This record gives sequence, structure tokens and C-alpha cells, in this order.
Amino acid sequence: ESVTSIQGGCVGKDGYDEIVVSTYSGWITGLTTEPVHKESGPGNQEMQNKISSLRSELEQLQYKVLQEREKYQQSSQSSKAKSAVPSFSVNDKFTLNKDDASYSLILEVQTAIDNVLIQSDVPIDLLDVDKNSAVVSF
Amino acid sequence: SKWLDSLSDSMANIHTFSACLALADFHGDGEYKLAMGDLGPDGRQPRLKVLKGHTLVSQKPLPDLP
Amino acid sequence: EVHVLCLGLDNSGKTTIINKLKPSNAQSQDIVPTIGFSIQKFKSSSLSFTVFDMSGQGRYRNLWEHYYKEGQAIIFVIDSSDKLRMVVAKEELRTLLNHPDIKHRRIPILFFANKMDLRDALTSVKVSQLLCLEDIKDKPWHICASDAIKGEGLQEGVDWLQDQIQS
Amino acid sequence: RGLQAVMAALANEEVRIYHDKVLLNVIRTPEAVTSLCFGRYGREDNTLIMTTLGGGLIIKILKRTAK
Ligand SMILES: Nc1nc2c(ncn2[C@@H]2O[C@H](COP(=O)(O)OP(=O)(O)OP(=O)(O)O)[C@@H](O)[C@H]2O)c(=O)[nH]1
Repeated sequence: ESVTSIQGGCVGKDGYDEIVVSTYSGWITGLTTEPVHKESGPGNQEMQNKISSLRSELEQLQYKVLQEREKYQQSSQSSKAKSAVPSFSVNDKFTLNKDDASYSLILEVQTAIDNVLIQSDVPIDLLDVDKNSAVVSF
Repeated sequence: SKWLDSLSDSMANIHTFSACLALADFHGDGEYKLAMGDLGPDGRQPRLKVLKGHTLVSQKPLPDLP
Repeated sequence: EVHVLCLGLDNSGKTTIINKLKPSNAQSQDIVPTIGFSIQKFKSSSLSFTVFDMSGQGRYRNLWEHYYKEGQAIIFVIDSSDKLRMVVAKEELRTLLNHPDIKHRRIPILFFANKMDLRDALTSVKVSQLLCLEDIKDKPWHICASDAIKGEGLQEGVDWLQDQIQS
Repeated sequence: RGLQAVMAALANEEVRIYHDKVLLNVIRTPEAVTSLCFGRYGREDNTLIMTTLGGGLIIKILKRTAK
């Protein structure tokens, strides 16, 4: 994603300097100088704790959003009702590469994208970017 | 099998000789480093390299071949 | 009231790792390289163990035999920020296991990856790989990383040690 | 052990430690070795560091239990 803020110091497990990085979608990540697998044996547990927490949260959220989807789909048939649209942000950047003669458009969304249309009114070449993992369909 | 092997590496370009390579204490505290005046991969670039542990800590250019 | 043997090479952090385990008041202040032998006590949560602080210097390593008998567990500190002597530590572990006493007694053993703070240190999984913790299959071991100045990591270590010496 | 023996980095991919007349502790290397050093490197009184004719490093720690 796109970094939007960087700071030093420490935020977790004082005694080890780390970098705090604010991510565009909001994921406030850290890069620590302290190892993660500090203990082992013949056979970590924080992975299991986070897994269980996400399990429970996704179960209950699935319950709620499924019931709400049912209510929304059954209430969508209401004649006079109107279906509002979820607005969202697209941090786009239509810059001009100088070493080449090619603009480099960059879309960003907080969530993940499903498909992007590129309609034009100008004879334009859409080149290939190795970093991009999308498929193309002229 | 009297010789316990510790490290075997092949990417370390260390073309020193048996006389320009000496180990001793270099910061006290009973931690001996090994200083060597290593030539170039061919003998063109004189570079002084010191080794602590088995990771290179400082290599710096030298006026002429040691 | 159990007799445990703490093991470690020269300057690997034995005196300071048994020192940080002493209570608040009785805890000593200065740590110096040791000579010959000594006696030390430290209280865990449900039990109290005793160690024999002994110098890990080369020519002062044979003495490790004397205390093999009374040992019920083995604490093995290793400088996780010491990549050179890692193979020496592996060989010391090997020659300590196959001793006629400890070869079969099935005693718990806790390895201490000391100096977790230094930026020239390895994780527990890496040191376990390079130390061959798999060549043993008769004792339930456990390796844990712990900096022996901030006192972090020793608690869970001795906790697992006691919870294994009981069960 | 008071052992002060001369070494030898032979060109046949081996190194043989030589006392007065006897050979002992002969080792092998993946390539012939151009420089050998024996001392208290790191924290061991018996370290021997050796550099291959092609580069690379090989560090060996001597155990204290030597018709
Ligand atoms: N940064 C850091 N230094 C440590 C740590 N533990 C120990 N040290 C240092 O290194 C030493 C560790 O304790 P040792 O002196 O090795 O313990 P010991 O039992 O005396 O070891 P021997 O002298 O070999 O018997 C101390 O002198 C401290 O300066 C640690 O967790 N972090």
C-alpha cells in the first residue's frame, strides 16, 4: 500500500527501537528490531490467540451481516425506497514520467479492487507493469 | 576426527597470505578480532578487512598492497 | 528444594542469569567472572532450586563432571549473539548428554538463548537448528530467548521447568 | 597441552600439522588452502582460520579433548 507517515522510537516491548509506519488504509504497522520466535522446543501461541479472536469476530460479523443482507434484499423491493451508495476514496496520481514519455496512473482503494475499466477517447498504449498482478482484456 | 569444524564458506573473497593476516585483541574485553590486509580479487585493490565472529564488520581501502 | 545444574560456556551469562532470578532484596549488584565454584539459590513459583555457579573457561570445564550426580534438571545458557562458538556449544551439549549419568535419566533441560537484546543475535528457531536439538529424543527440552539484564524471559523459562519437573 | 607444532598447507587439498617428525590431525578442504592462522580468535584458545586459494573462509575450532 502507500505509506503516509513514519516515526521512530518504540511502541511495543520497550527496550527495542522500532519504526511506526502509517499505511493508507489505516494499518498502523511497526517494524521492530526484536525477534519473533524467541522460544521453541520439541513441539508460538500468540498466533493461535489472534487466530481464535479473528475466528470469533468473523463468526459474529457473518451472523449480523447475513441477517442484514436478508433484510436489505427483502426491503429493496420497496417501490418508493431508494438504495443509497457506499462512497469511498481513490487516491489517484496522474503523473508524467520524465525518463520516458508515459504517464503512470496509480489508483488506490482502502479495500481491494475487483475490476477497473479504462475507457478512452484518445489513441493510447496501455503498457505492462511488472509490479502489477492484474489481468488485461483489450 | 579431532578437528571440530565451525564454518565453511566460499563467497568470502579473502586472498590474503600467511603473513599479512594476524589476530589479536583490538577493543579489550577479551574479544579477539582478526585483521588482514587483503589484496584485490586479482591484486589490484588493496583493502584492509577485519573479522569478528564470522561476519565482516569493516573493510576499508588501503594505499598500496600490504 | 530441587538440585539443578546451570551450564554455559565462558562469558555466556551464567552468573547474571542466576543473579536476576534472586528476589528483590537479596539480589546482588556486581557480576564478575567466577573462579572455581560456588553455591547459589533461587526461588521459582512453586519450588526453590539451587545451582553451582562455575566458570565456563576452557581449562576450567572438566569440573562439570563433579555435579552430574545430584542434578535433576539442566539449565544451558548460550550466547545467541555468539555465532562462532555455537558449534562448541553443540559439542558441549553432545558430550554432556552421552555421559553415563545423564544419558538415560530423562531429566528436563532448558536452554537459555541469552542476550536477546543485541542486534547480532539469532532467533530461537535458528539457534535450535544450528545446535541440533533433534539428536536428543529421550528428554523433553525447551529453548527460550531471554536478555539477562532486563530480566525478561527467565520467568516463563523456570515456569516451564517447574511445570515439567512436577508432571 | 604445550603443543607447539608447525603446520603445512599442501597443494593437494589438505593440511597436516607436523611436530618434530610425526604427522597428526591431517585435515581436508574442498580446495587447496593458501594461508592458515592458529590462535585465540573469538573466545577459543584453539581456533584455526584458513583461506582457500580461490577465496572463501574455513574456520575450525580444536576440541580440548585432543608371480
Ligand atoms: N547486553 C547484554 N549483556 C549481557 C547479558 N547477559 C549478560 N551480559 C553481559 O555479559 C556477562 C554475562 O554474564 P557472565 O559474566 O557471562 O556470567 P558468568 O557465569 O560469569 O559467565 P562465566 O564468566 O563464563 O562463568 C556480564 O558480564 C554482562 O556484562 C544480556 O542479556 N545482555
